[PDB]
Amino acid sequence: MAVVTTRQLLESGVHFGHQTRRWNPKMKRFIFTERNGIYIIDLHQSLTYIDKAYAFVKETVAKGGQILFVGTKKQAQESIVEQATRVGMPYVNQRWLGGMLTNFQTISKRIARLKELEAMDFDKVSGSGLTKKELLMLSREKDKLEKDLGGIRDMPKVPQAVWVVDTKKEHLAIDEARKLKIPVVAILDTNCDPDEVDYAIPGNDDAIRSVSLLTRIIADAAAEGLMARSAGK
Amino acid sequence: GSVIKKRRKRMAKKKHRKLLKRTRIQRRRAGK
Amino acid sequence: KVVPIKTVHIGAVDYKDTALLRKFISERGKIRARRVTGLSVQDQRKVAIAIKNARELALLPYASTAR
Amino acid sequence: KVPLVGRTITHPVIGEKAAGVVMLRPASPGTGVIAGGSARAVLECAGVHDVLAKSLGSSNAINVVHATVDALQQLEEPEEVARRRGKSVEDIAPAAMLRARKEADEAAAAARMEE
Amino acid sequence: TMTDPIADMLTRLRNANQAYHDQTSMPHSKIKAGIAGILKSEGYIADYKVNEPKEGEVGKTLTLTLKYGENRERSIAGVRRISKPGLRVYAKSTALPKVLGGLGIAIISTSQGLLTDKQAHEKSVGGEVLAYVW
RNA sequence: AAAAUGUUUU
RNA sequence: UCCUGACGCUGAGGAGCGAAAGCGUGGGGAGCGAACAGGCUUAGAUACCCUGGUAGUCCACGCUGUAAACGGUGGGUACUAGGUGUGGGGUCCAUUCCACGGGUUCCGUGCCGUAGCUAACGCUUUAAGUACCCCGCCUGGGGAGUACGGCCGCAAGGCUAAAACUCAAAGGAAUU
RNA sequence: GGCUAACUACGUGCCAGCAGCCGCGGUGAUACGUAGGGUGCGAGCGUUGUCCGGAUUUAUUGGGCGUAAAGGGCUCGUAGGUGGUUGAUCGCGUCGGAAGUGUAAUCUUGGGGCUUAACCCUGAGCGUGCUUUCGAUACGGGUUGACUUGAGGAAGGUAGGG
Ligand SMILES: [Mg+2]
Ligand SMILES: [Mg+2]
Ligand SMILES: [Mg+2]
Ligand SMILES: [Mg+2]
Ligand SMILES: [Mg+2]
Ligand SMILES: [Mg+2]
Ligand SMILES: [Mg+2]
Ligand SMILES: [Mg+2]
Ligand SMILES: [Mg+2]
Ligand SMILES: [Mg+2]
Ligand SMILES: [Mg+2]
Ligand SMILES: [Mg+2]
Ligand SMILES: [Mg+2]
Ligand SMILES: [Mg+2]
Ligand SMILES: [Mg+2]
Ligand SMILES: [Mg+2]
Ligand SMILES: [Mg+2]
Ligand SMILES: [Mg+2]
Ligand SMILES: [Mg+2]
Ligand SMILES: [Mg+2]
Ligand SMILES: [Mg+2]
Ligand SMILES: [Mg+2]
Ligand SMILES: [Mg+2]
Ligand SMILES: [Mg+2]
Ligand SMILES: [Mg+2]
Ligand SMILES: [Mg+2]
Ligand SMILES: [Mg+2]
Ligand SMILES: [Mg+2]
Ligand SMILES: [Mg+2]
Ligand SMILES: [Mg+2]
Ligand SMILES: [Mg+2]
Repeated sequence: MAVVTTRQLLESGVHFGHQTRRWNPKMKRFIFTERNGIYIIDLHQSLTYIDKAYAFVKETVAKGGQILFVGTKKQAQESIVEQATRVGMPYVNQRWLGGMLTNFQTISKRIARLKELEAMDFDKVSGSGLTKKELLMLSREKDKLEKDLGGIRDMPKVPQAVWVVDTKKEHLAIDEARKLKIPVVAILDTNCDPDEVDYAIPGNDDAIRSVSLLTRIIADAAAEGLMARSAGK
Repeated sequence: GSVIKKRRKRMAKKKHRKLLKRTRIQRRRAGK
Repeated sequence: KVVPIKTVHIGAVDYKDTALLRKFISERGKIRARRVTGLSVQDQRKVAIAIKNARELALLPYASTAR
Repeated sequence: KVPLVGRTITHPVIGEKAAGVVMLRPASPGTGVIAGGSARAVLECAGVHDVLAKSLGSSNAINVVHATVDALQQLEEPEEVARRRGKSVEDIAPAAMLRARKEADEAAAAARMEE
Repeated sequence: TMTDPIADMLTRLRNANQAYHDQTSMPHSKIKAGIAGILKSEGYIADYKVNEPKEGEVGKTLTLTLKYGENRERSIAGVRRISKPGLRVYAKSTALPKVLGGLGIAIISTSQGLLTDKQAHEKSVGGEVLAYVW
């Protein structure tokens, strides 16, 4: 969308990148100016790329829409979850584990187990008595499953697209996504790869708000598409 | 290399050199 | 590492000039290593040659021994 | 998908995974699958009915199968060759091959309608 | 030292195409320019251009700009040198080579200039089989 | 600290 | 900046150089130390270990011409992500009107690493990648780098180099 | 027995024997011997010898040399192989016609004859070359002239247990 063009980007500081020490060579075209070691995003083609990502997410929600918001960095832990819960869009925030996208059967088994336990554990703790170190360990297992699984509850089948923040940390997600052929949209700074991302959105990924405004705008896009789905049906 | 090949060649060479040492005189009397 | 040991400059070496050679000779009387003396390779080579010449020519001790 | 120009390979290829080299050439109709066991099984499952396949390099079944597989993947269908070269099939590819493709398609039409 | 500038052109083109470079450059020669021209006319490269020297100020520079299709797809499936300096290959009008079953083109230098096999066969003229670009 | 060896079943 | 104007590359045979040990004549000989002697250990100990100790190690002039002489990777050339140390020559910049510093360029020398290659290990702009030119070399393991012959050498030996016979493996990397 | 189309019983007991390789026989042998049954061929069927193939296992087509067999210990350098850009010219390589030749038989193929076939006759092709002659000049080469980017040199700078 408009997102007041480059004004919001410049005020927030998206133009920041990484220094010369580590760099992905596929960024040769993507160079504005060498300012104080930190690489500078031109932020001009960024508008076009975010517009293209917006168009693709509109098309995905037109065909029905299922975006998996994957995130692990401390700069996005407290940002991804709130917007994903607001839009009602599936998300993972703590320890994206090997599988899920490929271990569909096991993850669905754990989804069913979590669904049944979230009721039976509460019924047992609130009703009939139970001894210690058994109810306690079941509650602890519930807590661990809740910590390691958030918005993954609601998915009937394989998703439609995945939104990635800090692909360097969440590398395995893109490998699974490319193996199973799902659209990928990711935040990439000057050290990431365009070959493994179809709809690439360059920009900083080291600040809390730097990923927060992008996740907020894509959440607004998802909410608008979900509203339009009422007429689309 | 498994060093076994070098050991086999080593033993063959050492045996031949011992043969040359023991038959040094006869060779120079009549032959190489 | 060794960058924190800032590169030191000396100008002319001049084995006669004992001040620099003392600054680069160890307290025991040895030639200090490059990573502790903070010299370039060429300057260190010149300093070592000058120290050896001064040693042979009695301007410097081969070993200061007792402190 | 494997591009078949009428029950036969489009053009000669040479594939190799690890050490399993497999050579494939198209053959006239009625030639059959002149191929070794593993490569012949691969071709027969792929549906090629006239092909000449030779197994160079190692004779291990797995590696020969992978070599036949990437030899088939190297096949380049005439329409996509034309797309690659920015030209037309009538401008890039042999008239005999295109014709044989038409007779194969029409004989195919006959079989379909007869069903 | 350089021995086959035509092979150098072919390997430069192959390496650039493999590395997905948009343009490749080399010192210019008449035969290189002719091969580039017929490559462009056969659609294996986007375009080509001969540049007057302005950096080395020494000799002309031949530059080939390549073409990659939708989803970054190679327009050249390979290029091979046939008539090597060590061993030269000449083909008659009847024994003209076929490349990729006829899909690719052999570049043949005939007495009537550089001509792709198809052309030569039409003119019933043979020559030196330079390349097998496909 | 030196401290060797291990026939032929069917 | 200047000069010559393809004069380049490689190179069978040939020639030279070629660690150490060794050989010849003469010199030298501290330390070290084959051989050797003795002491220990041991079933034995022609060994390890200890005490002695000659050639040799050193010098001069020759000879020998072989090494895991290995990067186990022939030379030349062009092209194909980077990242990061370090050695050498320039040149540029600011404060200097030194140098600290940063760049940039040409030539080395390491490490990491993409494409690519490889059986794997790994190699990867210093290729084991993509190519072209020339040379050396390989064709199962033993027998055998041995015999016969010839050449070289003072000698030790080196170089060139088989066959009969025999086995159905020998081998490379990696897995448990 | 597997490659390899086709299996059981009895006898034997590492014996007798089999085998092209892997191997079989030591008491339940589809592997020895016999029998029933079966399979492949058939006036033949096996064995031996020899050659080519498979063998890309001498790799021109069509392989390799870090560790599997394989880079000379290293360099210099002779013959040889190889050659940056370009003008002109020759037309040896190369390419295209023409003529001559490549007997016949064979071989491929079209017709014909033996009742069919083998075989036989006949037309054509092939005879992959060579000679003569007329063309073409892109490339290789010869002759000849330029160019400086490869290469070497000059001047200055310069590092080093050469
Ligand atoms: Mg191979
Ligand atoms: Mg001049
Ligand atoms: Mg010699
Ligand atoms: Mg010596
Ligand atoms: Mg002596
Ligand atoms: Mg003496
Ligand atoms: Mg002793
Ligand atoms: Mg050495
Ligand atoms: Mg060697
Ligand atoms: Mg050499
Ligand atoms: Mg090389
Ligand atoms: Mg370097
Ligand atoms: Mg290799
Ligand atoms: Mg000998
Ligand atoms: Mg059977
Ligand atoms: Mg029995
Ligand atoms: Mg053969
Ligand atoms: Mg044979
Ligand atoms: Mg081989
Ligand atoms: Mg080589
Ligand atoms: Mg070896
Ligand atoms: Mg070497
Ligand atoms: Mg030698
Ligand atoms: Mg010469
Ligand atoms: Mg030339
Ligand atoms: Mg000309
Ligand atoms: Mg006839
Ligand atoms: Mg008849
Ligand atoms: Mg005839
Ligand atoms: Mg010429
Ligand atoms: Mg000078």
